[PDB]
Amino acid sequence: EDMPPEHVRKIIRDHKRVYLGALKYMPHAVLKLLENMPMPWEQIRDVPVLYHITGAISFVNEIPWVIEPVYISQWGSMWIMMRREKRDRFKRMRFPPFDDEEPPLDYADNILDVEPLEAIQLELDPEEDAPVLDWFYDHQPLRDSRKYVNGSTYQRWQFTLPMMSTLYRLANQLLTDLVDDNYFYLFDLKAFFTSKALNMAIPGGPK
Amino acid sequence: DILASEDVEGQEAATLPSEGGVRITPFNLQEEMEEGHFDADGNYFLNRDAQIRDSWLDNI
Amino acid sequence: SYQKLLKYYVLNALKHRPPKAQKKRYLFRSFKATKFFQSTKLDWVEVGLQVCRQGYNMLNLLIHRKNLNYLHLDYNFNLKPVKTLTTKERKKSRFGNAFHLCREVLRLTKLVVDSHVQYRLGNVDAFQLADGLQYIFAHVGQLTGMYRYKYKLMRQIRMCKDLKHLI
Amino acid sequence: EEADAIYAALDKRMDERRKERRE
Repeated sequence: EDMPPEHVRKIIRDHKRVYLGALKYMPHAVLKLLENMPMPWEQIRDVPVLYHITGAISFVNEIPWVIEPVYISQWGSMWIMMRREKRDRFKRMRFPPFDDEEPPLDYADNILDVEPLEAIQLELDPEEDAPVLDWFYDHQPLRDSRKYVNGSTYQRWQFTLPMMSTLYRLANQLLTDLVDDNYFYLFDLKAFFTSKALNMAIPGGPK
Repeated sequence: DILASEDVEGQEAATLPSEGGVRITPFNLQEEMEEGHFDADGNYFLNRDAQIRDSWLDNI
Repeated sequence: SYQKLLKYYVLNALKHRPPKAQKKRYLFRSFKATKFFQSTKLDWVEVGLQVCRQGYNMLNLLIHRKNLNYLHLDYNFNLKPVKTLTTKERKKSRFGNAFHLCREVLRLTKLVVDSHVQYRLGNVDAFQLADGLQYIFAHVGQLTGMYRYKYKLMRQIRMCKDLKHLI
Repeated sequence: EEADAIYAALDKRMDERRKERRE
């Protein structure tokens, strides 16, 4: 089973055939770090970590599973909120802030007891958004509910119809108002393959 | 045919590498004979064995 | 930009082939049976700092394996010589392009992690953090010198330029 | 000596995914 964070914190803080072979998988750790970056509506995110006995390498060991209509609805909410924020309010951040000769900052002394700021959240009026009000900004929403998600592995989902109506209403910016495939006429994959094979160019299509 | 180090008539010392940020050429043809070689007519040929090609090393 | 994005989508749709059947693959399940690895639960920013300092330590070990004393790697991943080189020292400084490629990948990772470290200290707003993360993945080619090390990477930048325009 | 044997066993387990097909 697991282990408390203070041990691995001491391991990384205080620190060769067994040590040299563990550094082979470093870009794999880079990939596992970068695919689990927290969303703009989250403040913190806890992840499991595999680590060597001497602190050689650290992985994130988790696949970022989301529910797709919830994900599109959350990004549409962020889209509306960021449009509102730019029409209301701008200082872009100064890149790389930490200088070349100083080491990266210690987590245990500077972030560990400092409470974070507020995230980016929409208001979610409690009358119309009532099916989605209790779970719309969690990390993995509805994970511990047996009625919607099959279990802790968080693989399958099924919702009710007012929930789908609300998530379709909130995501109206990232979606199209199309109804039928009378659109994309001579502008779909097979017409593009035909223009590829005949070496001609559709107006608006690729070359 | 190839030119030796005796057919140069007046090589000198290699005192300072740089001053003021400007690199100083060491006035001798030692490093050019290390990198390539000369013919009898004074043309220069360069060796071309740089397999790894080390894209940071070429322009430091 | 529309025509180029649609061109890359047509190429990905045309070159699609089903993957080969195989035995199912699990790396960390093999790592867990090894007693040399342990498991814990941490915060994302803490492990994001541990990953970049471990990458700095790995590149520093790869520098000091070949007994090199005249090179210096910054904490923000910049490699500079301390003096003017000689003939043999340039022959002893012949690393592959994979070294500088992993160096620039760790540089990109340290930019992405420290953008969050600056946020959780209360310095910038999340409204400004969302701009800052958007500038990095759009301007990898301007913030890093990673385009010099792989030329096919020129495909990856312009697509991120094209999505820069539309949005 | 044991640690290199452990990493070689893990590498042989990684190569076991395609062992009868590749050779």
